[PDB]
Amino acid sequence: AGYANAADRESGIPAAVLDGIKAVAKEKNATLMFRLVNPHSTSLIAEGVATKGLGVHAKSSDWGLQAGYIPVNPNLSKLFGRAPEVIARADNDVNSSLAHGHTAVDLTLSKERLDYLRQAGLVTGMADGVVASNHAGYEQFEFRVKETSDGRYAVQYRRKGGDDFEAVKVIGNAAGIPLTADIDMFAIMPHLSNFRDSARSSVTSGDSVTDYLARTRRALDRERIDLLWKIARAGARSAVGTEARRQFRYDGDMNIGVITDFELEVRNALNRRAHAVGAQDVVQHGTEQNNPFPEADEKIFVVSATGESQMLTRGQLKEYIGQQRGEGYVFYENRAYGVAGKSLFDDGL
Amino acid sequence: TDSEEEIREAFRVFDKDGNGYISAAELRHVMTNLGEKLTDEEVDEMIREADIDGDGQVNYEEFVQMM
Ligand SMILES: [Ca+2]
Ligand SMILES: [Ca+2]
Ligand SMILES: [Mg+2]
Ligand SMILES: [Mg+2]
Repeated sequence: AGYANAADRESGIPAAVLDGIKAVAKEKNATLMFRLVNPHSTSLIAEGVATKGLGVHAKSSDWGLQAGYIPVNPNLSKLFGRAPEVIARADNDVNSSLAHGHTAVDLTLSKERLDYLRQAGLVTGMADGVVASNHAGYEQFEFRVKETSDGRYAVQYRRKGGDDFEAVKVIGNAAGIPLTADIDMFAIMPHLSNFRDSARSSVTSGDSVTDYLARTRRALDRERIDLLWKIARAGARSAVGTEARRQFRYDGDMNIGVITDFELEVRNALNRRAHAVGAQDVVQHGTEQNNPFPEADEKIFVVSATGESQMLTRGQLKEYIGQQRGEGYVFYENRAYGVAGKSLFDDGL
Repeated sequence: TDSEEEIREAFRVFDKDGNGYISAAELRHVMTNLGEKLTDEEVDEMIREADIDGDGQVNYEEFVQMM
């Protein structure tokens, strides 16, 4: 349907992509919550830029032509005049990802990004090439660019008057496709009815209880009440992915973090609709509910299992989950919210 | 044997509302959602089978101990 409200527009998620998110949220009957996507990544994700996984840890750049990418020179990243203790730590991150599948590509923006870039205020003042910007960074490096019979613009630069430019380097795909932010999912609230089969497969061999008994035990039903509680436990246990959250999952050679069977499914249903509207994968790992380094952000974008979109403050998040749990949606929290008094539970704990 | 924090997550699945107790309506919903349509009669029977203390509901201890 396209951006349908303000929430959709502030989420930083490309429309086409968000259209699938909503469609899948309803296909699987699961409420999907995401952390905000920085706005300088939205355009990239939409035209086909690849998204980054957990193996990559080189802070991105928020200024210059390079905004939206993960620059190889950390001085180009969101770390421009910091400390040599820091600029060194960033060298490492760069290093890590460069030995492991990640390439160092030559930054070349697209005609359109050039638009977005100039339209957003990140860059000016170019004869077409010699651009300008009041971002501290420009008082240390000189930027420029040149077209090609490719339409794209190649990013060059030098440290301030000791010439010779080079081709700006960013971290990219093993397939060469440069990396931009990935849509970090905050949590997935699946309707309990999504686990009926899981329970059965584990307890009745895929059979409804009534069919199981009639097949294995001839004609107060003590054994039947026992069997019921059994798929009842199995359903919840699959619903919250107890078993599966004990290990790590892997997409090929990429660690997708801690993730339940159902969340993985969603990830695939989602990355799917992304490919269909012209993008690459956008969800590279499990949800924030299983992130050992939980982050605090006042706003979170939510997509009901009904397609309704809204922005939620932590407080409205609590009441939200509560209402959703009354409708039979399952939710479990990151395991450290408790100790740091940040739990979304008004129960025993 | 799942850990204790593991058993509480699964427990919240049953405990739809605030309080840390499993009601008969909470169970009747859980069963229906998981593919079993049961009578109020059979519903009270699953509760009864787990209700060690006889208070009509399944608390935390009786859920974990059901095993
Ligand atoms: Ca209750
Ligand atoms: Ca009791
Ligand atoms: Mg991520
Ligand atoms: Mg992701």
